[PDB]
Amino acid sequence: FQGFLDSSLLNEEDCRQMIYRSEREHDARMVGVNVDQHFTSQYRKVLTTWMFCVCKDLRQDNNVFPLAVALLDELFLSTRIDRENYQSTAAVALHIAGKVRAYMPIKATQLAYLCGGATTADKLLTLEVKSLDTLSWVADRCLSTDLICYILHIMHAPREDYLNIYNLCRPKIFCALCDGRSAMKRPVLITLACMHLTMNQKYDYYENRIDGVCKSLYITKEELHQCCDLVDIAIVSFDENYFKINA
Amino acid sequence: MENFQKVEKEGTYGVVYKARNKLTGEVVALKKIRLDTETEGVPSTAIREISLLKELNHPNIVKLLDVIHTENKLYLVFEFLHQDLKKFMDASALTGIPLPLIKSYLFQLLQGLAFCHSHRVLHRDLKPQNLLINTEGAIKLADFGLARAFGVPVRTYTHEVVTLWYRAPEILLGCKYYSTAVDIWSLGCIFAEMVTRRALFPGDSEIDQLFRIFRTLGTPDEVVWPGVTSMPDYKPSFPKWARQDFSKVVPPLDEDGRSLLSQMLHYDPNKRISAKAALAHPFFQDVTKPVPHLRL
Ligand SMILES: [Cl-]
Repeated sequence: FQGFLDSSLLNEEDCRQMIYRSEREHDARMVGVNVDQHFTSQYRKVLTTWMFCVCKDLRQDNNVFPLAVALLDELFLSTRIDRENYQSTAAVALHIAGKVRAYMPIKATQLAYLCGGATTADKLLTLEVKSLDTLSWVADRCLSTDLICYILHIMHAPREDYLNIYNLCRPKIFCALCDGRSAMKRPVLITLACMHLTMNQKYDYYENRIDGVCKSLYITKEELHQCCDLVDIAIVSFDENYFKINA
Repeated sequence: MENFQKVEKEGTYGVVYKARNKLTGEVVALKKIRLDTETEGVPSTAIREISLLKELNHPNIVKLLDVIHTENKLYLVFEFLHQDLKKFMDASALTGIPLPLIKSYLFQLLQGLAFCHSHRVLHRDLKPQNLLINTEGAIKLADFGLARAFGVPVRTYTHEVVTLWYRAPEILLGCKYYSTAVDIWSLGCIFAEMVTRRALFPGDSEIDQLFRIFRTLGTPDEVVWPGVTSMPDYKPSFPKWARQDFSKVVPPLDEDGRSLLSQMLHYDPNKRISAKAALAHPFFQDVTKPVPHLRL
């Protein structure tokens, strides 16, 4: 992704279709089993901060980690995983996300190595087939990062704004993803929350259109503001070395 | 995986079986992909193609019916079409395609193409070989193997050098910001080729191709194309050719035809007509949907 390539011909309705698609993906990923338990768990903290450092180290496309997280969650909520295979699942989610968004391929042998133990590429690949079968071989999602741009379009923002905005929202979204209390929230809400945190009372088109946008998406002013606080909590409690300290 | 009566059809990631349903015994096209031969498992290209097709549901885009996983194989079930545009054009070359059929085909291609660009998807390699037609007078965009979707490439050119006869000139000039217009150009060259039975830019390779276009449409400048001289691969030492009497290039074309072709062939990607826009072009004032007899 070199920004929001090939998006000039989009009209509000197209952007809405995309939002509706993340709404559905959120649902499919939410009608899971023990939803809250997974997001509040301590193992989810280790798994996401691990994948996060791995992505930073291997210097991966910035949309790999976001997807890897959306995919790890559906896999944990849509199937029964044994504690022994948690780390391995986190690696598969990472491996599959790369096949979708990565420029530089993410290697299984390298991931097996980072996993350590009895983990091998052969095992991760056998686990990837079983995982993709779960996801019906449809691995890409509409992420909160991706939504940031569909929302700026709908608000007829100037081209020049997107960049600065995308870059301010990205870090907040990543932190939100590692916090279960904020990562279980709908994608747009997280997007709009981060956008509020960065655009509120700074851009006029934002301040003029945010109410209708929220309304068309069934979001109350209250929901937006609460989310903003969930995100700020996510940002404060984010620790890159969590998987190190506890694991 | 059983509801099929396979038959061969040299495919893509291996073979490509034509087959029948068991329940419905319906003709379908099967793309076979191996999951156990490559170092990283399922090819990332297959993965991207699937997610891409999953969102491209439209009557003028070959439809991905199903994805089936069996053994060490992954089967992509596509809707089945009898043949491609290249074969057709060749099975009536002297006879030419009736205007009502040419207009209908271009009309459908612009519909599928409009739908594609509305979903942030660039085909990047449109040509007669991957524009399939059936027996109900329909033509559909196929093989998004070099597509760029959501800004991410399913495959880059660097390794897959196909044919350069339909490649837009901004790609050829290394423009770093090319986009949806490149596909419109391809359609513009295909719209002409239909009409004349001959390829619009019969260029040799890479180099010639760009000149093949210059010798036909004239060497662009900053007047017709603001920013050309700044393109990565633009050369001040380029030959300054001039336009050719288009009236002599695509002769059988009526005042509307060239009116649409001339706009799909603008050097400037910013001036080039869009798919949506071309749909409302008068040349599509009286569009029917004839159905040819296929030479099968
Ligand atoms: Cl020359």
